[PDB]
Amino acid sequence: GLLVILGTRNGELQLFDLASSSLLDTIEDAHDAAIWSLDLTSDGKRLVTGSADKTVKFWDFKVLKLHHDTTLELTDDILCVRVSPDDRYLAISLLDNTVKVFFLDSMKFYLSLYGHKLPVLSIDISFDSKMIITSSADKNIKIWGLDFGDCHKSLFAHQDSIMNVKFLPQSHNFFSCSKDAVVKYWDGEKFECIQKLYAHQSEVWALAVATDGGFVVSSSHDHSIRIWEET
Amino acid sequence: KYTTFQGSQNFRLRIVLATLSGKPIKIEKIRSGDLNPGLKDYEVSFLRLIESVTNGSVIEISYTGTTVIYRPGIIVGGASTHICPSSKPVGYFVEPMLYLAPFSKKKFSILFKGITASHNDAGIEAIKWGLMPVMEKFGVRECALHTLKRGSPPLGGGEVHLVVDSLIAQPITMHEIDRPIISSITGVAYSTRVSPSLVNRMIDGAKKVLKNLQCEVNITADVWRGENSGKSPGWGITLVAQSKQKGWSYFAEDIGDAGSIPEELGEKVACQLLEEISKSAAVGRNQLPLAIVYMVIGKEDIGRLRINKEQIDERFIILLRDIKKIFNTEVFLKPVDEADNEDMIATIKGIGFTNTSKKI
Amino acid sequence: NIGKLIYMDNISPEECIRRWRGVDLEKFVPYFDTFEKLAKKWKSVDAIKERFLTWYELQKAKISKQLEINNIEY
RNA sequence: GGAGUAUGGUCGCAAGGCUGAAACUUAAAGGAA
Repeated sequence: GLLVILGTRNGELQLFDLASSSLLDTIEDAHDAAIWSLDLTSDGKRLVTGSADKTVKFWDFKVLKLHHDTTLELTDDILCVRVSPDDRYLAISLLDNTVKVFFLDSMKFYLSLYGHKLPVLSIDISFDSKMIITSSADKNIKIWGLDFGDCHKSLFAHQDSIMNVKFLPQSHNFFSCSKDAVVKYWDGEKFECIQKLYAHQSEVWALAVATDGGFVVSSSHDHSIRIWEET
Repeated sequence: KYTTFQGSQNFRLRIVLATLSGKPIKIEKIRSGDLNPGLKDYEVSFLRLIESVTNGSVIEISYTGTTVIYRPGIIVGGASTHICPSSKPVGYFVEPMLYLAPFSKKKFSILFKGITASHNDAGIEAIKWGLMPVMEKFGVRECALHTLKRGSPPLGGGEVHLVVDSLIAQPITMHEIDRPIISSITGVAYSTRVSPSLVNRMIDGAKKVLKNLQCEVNITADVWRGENSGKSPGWGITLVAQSKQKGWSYFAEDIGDAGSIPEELGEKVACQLLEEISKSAAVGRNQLPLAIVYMVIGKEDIGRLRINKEQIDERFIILLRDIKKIFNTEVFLKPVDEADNEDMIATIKGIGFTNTSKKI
Repeated sequence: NIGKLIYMDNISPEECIRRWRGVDLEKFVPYFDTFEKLAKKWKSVDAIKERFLTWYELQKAKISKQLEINNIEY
């Protein structure tokens, strides 16, 4: 249906539909403070939202309107929440140097992570739920193995602070985007800098990956959207 | 080649009981109904272990691999290093040698290298607290089991060091006709290459179950790090109830799974502890074949042991039918007089057993 | 009796317990039930709460007491 | 009885590798240089 879902610094969750005019439905007062994350499941009947209200709320795609099943009462300033594409694992970043990975079905607190010294700015996990990447403002990437809750390798890169990281759905090869205006391409097995991009020169705020093709979309502070087609 | 056993069942038990008796055995038709019939790799690897500790033993394998001939030699021992194959953990190999430990010509200083835990076989803490205290009740005083490096599946790389220095002439004649009263619940919760917050969260599963019990609950958090923490990550807990009066210990264990909840596993083993205790009398179900043997190979005298019918399964009878085919010792079973429970006293005239090998 | 039901070889050990009520030893941990069945069983610990809380003639008595404990047994 | 020295015994004490160090070579910062 080409439906679009967005989040604000106001505690609200407004959607945009392309065949119609702009607004069909708006959630208002979903949270009190700013929300910071929004993840989509494989189906789409439930979304997960993470906010500065120390709350994580699920949102039920009723047919088309939204309601909540449960809320999650936490203690920290939630930044990114991501669900597994295998629909099993739900990772949550906090204000602390902690990543909590929850089971999807009953929220059993499967896992916790330590040792990062600065809060996690984006969480990824693989297509098959094997590797976790939790990039944070502490100038490094810590690649966590998802089987036993350990890391395989930490990785200092991207001088300023690392905003967004996303994966390739084919294999363990990922990108990295950061405030120091560099985009880098990595191995999930060799752990080496493959290809290093410098093109758009301000702070890289956003990143997205084509789900089959492999073109790379990045955003700047200075208003540039760069598309990197794979040869 | 005179006593013949059928099937690969209790294979490491049958090599032990032939070795102490000195009666030659021939175990034929091992896994004959398989697409890969015959022995496995580790069963061959275990036969290399008996050769290394006993000089004079003759071991013959037929070229179909299903028939194993073993004329036992005397227990020499000494110090050596056995490599454990990655199929079975090192606890599959520590457990038979404790039957051979107090009788060797020299000290057992045997170094084991490999994976140190699994689902089936005994962990290191299962032996250091569950089996070695059974040993001391029969008079094996200076017995130990040290941990150098701890491993975990699938790569392992862990090392234990079996050191047994008490070399006694026979196990003493045990009389335990009283169900021991549990004084404290001890335990070890270990973890390798993973987050140290698991171990306290493991214990929180265990202390959640036991809060209705009034005895001491203490679990030593054993967090491993560094090079002596083995290759592959993993964790596990081992819980031990004990009796202050005579030193009897009851235990249960399990390890972590590929994706397991550490709150559940700390809750699970404490349930498996109390389930084991509820079926128990003076031993555990996994400590009972170590003690059944030590009444048999104890000296020419009646021992007594208060055991429970819940322990008596199909597995327990196959233990008593391996002894009668070797040592020809009927195990008399009498009811107890306590009408609240179905305990029975297992009375065994021990076969008159010595040390062939120890020097004077 | 359980013992004369044990020492026969025509009986299977499956049948031995079925005669008594009316598995390989290679694995070390004996067969339990599932944690689903055990956690519901072990909500209460009240079933198991029953179990909690001259030198010469001395050493010659280690033999003499060992003698008549054979004799009352036989 | 005291003083002193020696001491392969029993018991206790302790060491080194910059810290930060999570299992990973890992930031901000500090220490030494």
